[PDB]
Amino acid sequence: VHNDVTVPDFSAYRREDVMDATTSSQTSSEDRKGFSYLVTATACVATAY
Amino acid sequence: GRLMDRIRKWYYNAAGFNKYGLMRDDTLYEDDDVKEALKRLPEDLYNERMFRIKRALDLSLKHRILPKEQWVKYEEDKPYLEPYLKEVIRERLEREAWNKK
Amino acid sequence: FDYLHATAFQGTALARTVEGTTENIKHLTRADLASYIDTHFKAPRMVLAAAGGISHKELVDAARQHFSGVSFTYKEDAVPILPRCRFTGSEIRARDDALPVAHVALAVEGPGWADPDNVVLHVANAIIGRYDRTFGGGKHLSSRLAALAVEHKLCHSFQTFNTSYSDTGLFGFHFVADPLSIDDMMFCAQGEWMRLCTSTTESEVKRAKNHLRSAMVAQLDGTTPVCETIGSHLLNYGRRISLEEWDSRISAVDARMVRDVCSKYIYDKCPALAAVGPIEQLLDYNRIRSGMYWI
Amino acid sequence: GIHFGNLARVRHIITYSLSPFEQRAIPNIFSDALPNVWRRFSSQVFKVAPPFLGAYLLYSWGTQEFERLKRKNPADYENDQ
Amino acid sequence: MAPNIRKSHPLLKMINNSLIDLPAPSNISAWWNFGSLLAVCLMTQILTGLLLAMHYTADTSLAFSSVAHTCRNVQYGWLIRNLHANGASFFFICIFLHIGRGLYYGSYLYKETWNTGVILLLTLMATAFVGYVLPWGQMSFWGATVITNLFSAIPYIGHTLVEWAWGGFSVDNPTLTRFFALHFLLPFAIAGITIIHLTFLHESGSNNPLGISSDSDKIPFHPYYSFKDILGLTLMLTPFLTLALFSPNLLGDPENFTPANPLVTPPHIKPEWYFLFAYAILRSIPNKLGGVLALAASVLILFLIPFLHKSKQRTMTFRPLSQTLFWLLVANLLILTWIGSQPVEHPFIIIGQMASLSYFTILLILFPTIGTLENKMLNY
Amino acid sequence: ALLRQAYSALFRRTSTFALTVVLGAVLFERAFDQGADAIFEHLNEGKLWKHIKHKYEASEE
Ligand code: HEM
Ligand code: HEM
Ligand SMILES: C/C=C(C)/C=C/C=C/[C@H](OC)[C@@H](C)[C@@H](OC)[C@@H](C)CCc1oc2c(O)c(OC)cc(OC)c2c(=O)c1C
Repeated sequence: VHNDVTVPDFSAYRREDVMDATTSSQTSSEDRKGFSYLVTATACVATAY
Repeated sequence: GRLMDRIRKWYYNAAGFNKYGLMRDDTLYEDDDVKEALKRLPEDLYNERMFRIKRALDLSLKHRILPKEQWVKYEEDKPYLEPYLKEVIRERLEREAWNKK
Repeated sequence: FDYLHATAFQGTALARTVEGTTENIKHLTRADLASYIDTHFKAPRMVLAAAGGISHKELVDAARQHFSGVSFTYKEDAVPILPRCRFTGSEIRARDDALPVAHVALAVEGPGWADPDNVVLHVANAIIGRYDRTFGGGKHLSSRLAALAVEHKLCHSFQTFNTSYSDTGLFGFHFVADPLSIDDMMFCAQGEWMRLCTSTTESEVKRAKNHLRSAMVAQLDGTTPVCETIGSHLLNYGRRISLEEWDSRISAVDARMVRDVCSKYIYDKCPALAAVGPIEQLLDYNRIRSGMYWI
Repeated sequence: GIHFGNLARVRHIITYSLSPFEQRAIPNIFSDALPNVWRRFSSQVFKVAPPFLGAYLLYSWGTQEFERLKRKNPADYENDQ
Repeated sequence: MAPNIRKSHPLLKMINNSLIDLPAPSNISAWWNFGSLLAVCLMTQILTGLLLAMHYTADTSLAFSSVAHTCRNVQYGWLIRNLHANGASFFFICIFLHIGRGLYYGSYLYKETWNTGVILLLTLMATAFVGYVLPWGQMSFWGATVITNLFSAIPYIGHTLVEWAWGGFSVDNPTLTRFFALHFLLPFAIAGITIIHLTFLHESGSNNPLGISSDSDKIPFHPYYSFKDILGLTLMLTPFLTLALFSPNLLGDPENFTPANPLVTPPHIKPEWYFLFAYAILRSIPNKLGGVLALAASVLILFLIPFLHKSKQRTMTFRPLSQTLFWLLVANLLILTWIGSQPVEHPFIIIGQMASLSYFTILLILFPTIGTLENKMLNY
Repeated sequence: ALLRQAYSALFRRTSTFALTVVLGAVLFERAFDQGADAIFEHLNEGKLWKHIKHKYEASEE
C-alpha cells in the first residue's frame, strides 16, 4: 500500500543548511537561491561583456 | 570440452551489461520483430523489463552502475523474450514464403 | 496527500500516514497502545467541548465529576512541545499508466495556525476556488482557473487548500485530470498563483471575502460542527475565535495584502509535488519550479 | 509534434527528486565522484589505448627508419679514390 | 482553443517542439552536443563569411591583395579572417566527432537522418574547398587545379565536366569568380539540408548510449539539454578562440602566403589537414582512376555502414570486440592522416597502402563479421 | 547577510535582476578592461609605444 512508502535518505546530497530534520529550511532559503542566482546573474554579466 | 560454455560465460561478463542489472534480452535492439515480441509479453514480465531499463537509464545518466552484489549473473539471466521472439520470426517466415507460392 | 506529505515534510514526523505502517499494524502490542493512551491521552491536552441546549456550568460539573485527574509534579502539567518538521521542496512520482486519471498536488510551506496571515491565504484560496465537472456554473464561473478549466476541459476537478498545523502548513492545490491535459492544466494553475502574487484586483478580493465569510458560517451549521470548531479552536488557536472576530480580520484584507502575502509564501519558492497515476505528460520539477515566477 | 504523453505505458515506478535549491551542485566530489572517474577510465583504457599506442610506434618506427635512410652509408665510398 | 501561446502560434509552436518541449533521452553524453556545435560552426562561418565577402574582390589580379587588405586595413578584419579560417577547421573537427559518435552508437540506424548527414558532410567538404581557393595563394591555386581535375577521371563527360568547373581551359579568373559565387551560395544549402537532417531526426527522437528504448525516461529538451548546449558552447568556443587568438596560423599551411603562380607547383604541397586522410588513400593507388575511385568510396562508403550492421544490439557499449575494432579504425584514420602529411617515399608509401587496405576492411569486412560472431557468443 | 540581502533585493524580482546585470556589467567592464590592460602592459614593460613614446614625442625639435 501507500503507507509503506517513504522518501529515502537524501542527506548524502542535501545542502549543508537543510540537513537537520529539525530546522526551518525557510530561513536558510534566501541564501541558497541568492547564491545559485548569483552565479547565474554573474554568468549574464560575463556574457554581456 | 566446456570451451564454448567457458567462452559465452566470458563474453557475457565482457559485455558487462549485467553491471547495469540488465538481462541479455533486455539489450536487444528493438526491431519490427522484437517490437512484436515485446507486445506479447505477459504484463508482469513486461513492467519488470521496463523498470530494469528505466533503472539502467537512470544509471547511464548518473554515469554509474550497480554495486557488484546486484550485478546479473550469467547463469541467472532469464531469456524472457528469446522464445516469444523466435515464434514471431517463425510466423513471419511462413507468411513470407507463403506469399512467394 | 499522504505522499505529498511524505515528501513535503520527508524525514520528520508529519510525513507519516495517520494509519501507519503495515508492519506496525501487524505487530503493535497491547502494551504499545496502552502506553500511547497514557503517554498522550492527558487532561491538559484534552478539551471537552459541547454545543446545543446545555448549561455551561452544569457541564463543567459533570466534568469535575468523571474527569477526575490528579496532577502532582509539574511534569503531568506541561504540554510537550513538538520537534518542528522540516520542509523540503521536492517531488514524489507514483506512476501507473493503467489508472483512469492522474492526480497532482503541489504546495508551499504554510505558516501554522498562529499566523494572522492564514486569514489572507484563505481569502486568496477563495479567488482560485475549486471546480468539478458537475458545477452548473461552467464557462461562466468567477474563478479564473475554473473558467479555463471548463473552456479547455482541463480537469475533472481541482481544489485549493491551506492545511494548517501547530508550527507549519501546506498551502497548495490538487487537481485530477485525463492523462493528456495534466500539463496545460498545471500550467494555468501555477499561472493563477503567479497572477495572485502579481495582479490580484480589488474586485477579486471583494468576492472571495464574501465567499469566505459564507463557508466561515457554513462551518458552524448545527451542533457537531460548532463543537468541532471549539474543540479545535482551543486546541490550536488558544481560545475561541468568534465569527464577529473572524469577520473583522476578513473585512481587513484587501488587494495589496493578498499580493504581498501570497508573494510572501508562493513566489520563487521551491514547492512540493505529488503525482499519482498516468502522469507521463507533466514533467520535470525544474520546469514546474520555473513556473513559480513571472506572471 | 508533441511527444510527451504517447511515449510509453509504464506501471509502478516511484521516483523521488529534490528541488535543486535543496541539494548540492557537485556533491561527494571524492567519496563518490573521482572514484567512478577512475572506475570508468580503468575499464576503458585497455580498449582505447592499445591501438593508439600501437600506431604511435608505427609512427616512431617509420619516422626513424626514414631518417636512417637519409644518413649516408660510408660503405658506398670505401672503394673511391 | 489553446491556453499558452507557446503551443498554438504557428511559429512558436515550432521553436517549441524543437528547443523547449522536445523529448530527449536522459542519458545522452557529451558526444551528443556535436550536432548543435556543428550548428554553431555553420552559424559562425556564415556570419564571418558575409563579413569577409564584404571586402573580398573575386578576381585573380586582386583576389590576393584584397584579403591582405581585408586583414590589415579593415577594422578587426584580421580577427574576422582568423576566425573564419580556424572556424573551418573547428567545423571539420566537430563534424568528425559527430560522425564518430554516430558510428559507435549506431545512430546510423536512423538511416535518413544519417544519409542526409553524409550529404551535409560531402557539401561541407566541397564548400570548404572553394573557400580555400578564394585567397588565390599558391595552395589555393594548385589545390583548385587538382581537386577539379579529379573529374577528368570520369570517361566522356569527364574532360568536359572540368571545362565547366574552370569556365576556361585552365584554372583562371573565370574559375575564381564562379568559385566565389559558389562558396557564397553553398553554405546556405547546408543550412537548408541541416533543417531536413533535424527533421528526419525528430521523427524518431534521439538515440542514446545504451541503445535501448528511452521512452521510459525522457526529459524536456529545456532546461536540461539547453543549458548543456551552452556549456558545450563555451567549451569548444575556447580552444577555437585560443587557437585563433594566439596561434592563428598554427593549423594553416604557410605556403599559401605566396600568391598563386600558374607556373610553379610548390615542391612541398600537402592538402588542408582535414583532407589528408583521403589524400593518402588516393596517393596509395598508383592509377589515375583507381586513386580517384579509392577516394570516392573513401567517403561514399559512409552510406553503406547502415547496411553493414549485424549486431542484435545497437551500440558498441556492450560489444567489447566491436569497440576495440572501432578504436583501431579511429587510429587507422589517425594514421592515414599522418601519411598524408608525409612525402611519397619509403616506408611511408607502403605504410600508406596498408592503412588504406586497413580502412576499407575494417568497415567492409571485420565490422560486420566481428558483429555476427558477437551475437553467437551471446547465443542469439 | 549579503546573499539574503542580495537575493531579496536583486535576484528575486525578475525585473530588478536585469538592472543588476546591466549596472553590473557596466562596472565589470571598467574594472576588467583596466586590470587586463594593466596585467598585459606590465608583462611587457618598455616594449610598447607607450614606453618608447617620450624619446620622440615632443623631445627633438
Ligand atoms: C551541417 C551538418 C550537420 C549538422 C550541423 C548536424 C546536426 C545534428 C544535430 C543537431 C543532431 C542532434 C544532436 C546530436 O545528436 O548530436 C544530429 C544528429 C544526428 N546526426 Fe547530424 N549533423 C550534421 C552532420 C551529420 C553528418 C555528416 C552525419 C553523418 C552522416 C550526421 C549524423 C547524425 C545522426 C546519426 C544523428 C542521430 C544522432 C543520435 O543518435 O542521437 N550528422 N545532427
Ligand atoms: C560552410 C562554411 C564555410 C566554410 C567551410 C568556409 C571556409 C572558407 C575557407 C577555408 C576559406 C579560406 C580561408 C583562408 O584563407 O584560410 C574561406 C574563405 C572565404 N570565405 Fe568561407 N567558408 C564558409 C562560409 C562562408 C560564408 C558564409 C561566406 C559568405 C557567403 C564566406 C566567405 C568567404 C570569403 C569572402 C573568403 C575569402 C577571404 C578569406 O580567404 O578568408 N565563407 N572560407
Ligand atoms: C567547384 C566544386 C567542385 C569541382 C567540387 C569539388 C569536389 C571535391 C571534393 O569535395 C567534396 C573534395 C573537397 C574532397 O574529395 C572527396 C577532398 C577530400 C579532396 C582532398 C584532396 O585535397 C587536395 C588539396 O586540398 C590540395 O591542395 C593543397 C592538393 C591535392 O593534391 C595535390 C589534394 C588531393 O589530392 C586531394 C585528394
